[PDB]
Amino acid sequence: AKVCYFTGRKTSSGNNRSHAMNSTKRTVKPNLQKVRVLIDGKPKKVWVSARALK
Amino acid sequence: MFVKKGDKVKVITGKDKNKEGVVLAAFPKQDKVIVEGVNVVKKHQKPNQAAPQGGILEVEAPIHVSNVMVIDPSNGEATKVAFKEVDGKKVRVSKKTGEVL
Amino acid sequence: ELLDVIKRPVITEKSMLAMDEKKYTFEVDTRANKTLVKQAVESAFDVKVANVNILNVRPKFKRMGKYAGYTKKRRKAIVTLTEDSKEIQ
Amino acid sequence: KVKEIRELTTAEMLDKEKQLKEELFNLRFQLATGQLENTARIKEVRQSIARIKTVLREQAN
RNA sequence: CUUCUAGUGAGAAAACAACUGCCCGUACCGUAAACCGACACAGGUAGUCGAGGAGAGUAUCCUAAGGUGAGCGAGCGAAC
RNA sequence: GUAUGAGUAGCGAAAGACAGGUGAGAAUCCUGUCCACCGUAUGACUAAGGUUUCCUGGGGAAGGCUCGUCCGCCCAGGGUUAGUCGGGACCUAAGCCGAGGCCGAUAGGCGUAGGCGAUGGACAACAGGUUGAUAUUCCUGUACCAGUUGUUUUUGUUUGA
RNA sequence: AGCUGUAAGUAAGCUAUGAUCCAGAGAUUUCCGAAUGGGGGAACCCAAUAUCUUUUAUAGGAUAUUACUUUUCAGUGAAUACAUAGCUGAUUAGAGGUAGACGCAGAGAACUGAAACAUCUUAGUACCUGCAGGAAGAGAAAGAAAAUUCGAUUCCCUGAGUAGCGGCGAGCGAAACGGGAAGAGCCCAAACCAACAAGCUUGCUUGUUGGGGUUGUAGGACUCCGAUAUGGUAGUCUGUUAGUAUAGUUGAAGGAUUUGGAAAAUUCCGCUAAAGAGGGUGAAAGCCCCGUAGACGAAAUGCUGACAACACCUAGGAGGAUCCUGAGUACGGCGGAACACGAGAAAUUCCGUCGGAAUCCGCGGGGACCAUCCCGCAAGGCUAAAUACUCCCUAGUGACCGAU
Repeated sequence: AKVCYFTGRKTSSGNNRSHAMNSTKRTVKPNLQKVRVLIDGKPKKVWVSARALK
Repeated sequence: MFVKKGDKVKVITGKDKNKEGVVLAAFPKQDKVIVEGVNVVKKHQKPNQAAPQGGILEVEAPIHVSNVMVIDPSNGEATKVAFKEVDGKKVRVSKKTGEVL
Repeated sequence: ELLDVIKRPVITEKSMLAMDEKKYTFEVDTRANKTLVKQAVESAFDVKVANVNILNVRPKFKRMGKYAGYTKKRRKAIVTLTEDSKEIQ
Repeated sequence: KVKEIRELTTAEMLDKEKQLKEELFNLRFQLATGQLENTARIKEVRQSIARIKTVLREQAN
């Protein structure tokens, strides 16, 4: 998904070397989860990372 | 400009030295002014409404202000006109012994 | 502005004919419905009904000095009367 | 000129407005049928209507 | 468009008479010298009508209504 | 910019002749006569497409594969009329745009409701005359569609109006 | 004192009652275009509702309002009671352009060199996209150092083609010290103290206001005394003044002779200069014309100063019993990027995933790691100047071009 509603994790990109550093491109998406949570008392549905779930 | 429409004038240069006259028309915006009997030119007029015939006419042609003095009339000579603060206008004031035009 | 609809009258060999059946020709400024011209004439000349007609025109060219330019648009107005005349031209 | 306009009330203003309108219509027609020795009045009328209108503007706010 | 109900919700039908009806397109060429091909080009262009004699027929030969005589010629009458 | 090739190749299918005009000038323009060519088309009407080439009066510098008094060329003036015909103030097909919305590093992608979209549906005028050019538009005669006013004929908005 | 553009011409006029013209303030500004009532092939078509108009009325005409989203507020509301979607109305702000320049990021190539080519380089460049400002970015030490210390940041000279990195190949390439330009430092969270509200546990917990407090020589709270001053500004669109930018005014001195069509040329004899820079006039002018050196000048509008007034901010000394000093943060493993540093013995800085600290007897750093020593206090914000650029205006200059 796009972002986290609470913090600002977002997708990005970096290379990927393999045993002879042939450089290509990759994607690093942040772990994300859809959960129903309270906002103003109105339960929403939104993306929250699995690192702000403690 | 220092030259108006009706203002007698001496001519300094150009085949009409010392000959005077009366300014007829004033063309600023190109600095040309025409006088009487100084710049006669012959025009091969074609048969027209005016002058049904086609005579060779004789009119005057413009001269550049650098060929024109001004006149004293109080005295009768040429003055490198200067300007004075006479009462609340700027009436031209002659040089060469203080005249007032 | 209900006086600057009509601009001026057309005077042509054709128009002069229609003067012999109470039919007149003016240049009407663009963007004007029929009914507007009805009102304008009735209110400017003490005349009446017999529905108007109307037209449109294209422009043209001209060549002076390597200068190619169009001309204005038009809108004729051919008006018909019932009972009165226009001794105005 | 300009000053005589300032003397009259709004009624006379609109009056003279309509009068100049009619005069302009007549000048227009008499143009197309070979007349009007003095065509330099077609300026004067439009400019006078302009003056009347602006002077009206400044009074009404 | 025709019906039926729910339905806001004076008294509308039809006499006849007399009036009102907005903007945009309308010239011209259009199996062509005016379109598509650089051209006043032996090419291409969808639809309707498309006559007479014989004749199965819009085939073929000559013709009606109708249109055209084509944008370099005058001579001679060899090779090719 | 100018030579050589060189006054060479070419002048882009199809039948013309004479008389008289016109004019500085004529095979090439106008008029007349005979001839000849196409005729399910080289004839009549329309949709595109072109954009004033249409008509009237002048001109001959350039274009016209030659000539040219002539022209689709140059100059000047002037022509295109609608309740009924084709389209808009009606309906929708393929397709497209798509409030919210569902996805996506940004850009954005896709789609509901609603719309836009003739090649289709549905709908009130016919004949003749008139000009140098327009004609179901102008004119004559006979009609049709939907409304508005004026004297001209049935009352509980319940609804037997 | 002439005037109605380029541009001849004719007709019509205007102007000493001060035109035309110049400069500063205003007024009007059709239609498309983010386009915004709806629709669209841009410069077109068709609407709704209220007000007012024309005709007896129907049609016809003009005026004003009516998009989307969010930020605040009411009302209405309901699968489901209470209220939450939703709807309606009002209210706040956005939405496009570019100066083909300069800045900060997200994303990110190939030819080319290595005389081939895979790690490397060309290069974080070209191009795309987002976000701005007249500048941006950085900025008040968990720093630099290593005796003897210095105390925000940026930019320039030198360090230096050095120490380093690198199929140790082609190549990449610093930083501190030193010399200079400009200078500048502030505000919070928390612990505590009060008022209001809620659970009134009526324990005192929650919250909101307002007060108090901002640090390494550890500071603050907290207790106890003094004072209630003394110094400041990076605020106003508030006045008062001075200057300046946008129209201007004034401004010195020559005649004759020979050649010419024409003199500024030539030959005589004069004059002026705080003015001998330049341009023009029938050929080449200190003294003909426009000017230059000087001297003066603003009803209106704008900027920059200054000092007024208002706003805001800031106090000592002594004590150390208890309290506060930024949490899924620092940091570890794993996989990638950033630092001259290509994992290398790899400190320092980020990103994704998992694991997960202490609380002043405490914590971070000094290029793996440990010990002694030394220097600092992260996980909250703001901050002028010295620097880069020029679509545009004003005035200038050039051993720069002179119609291929």
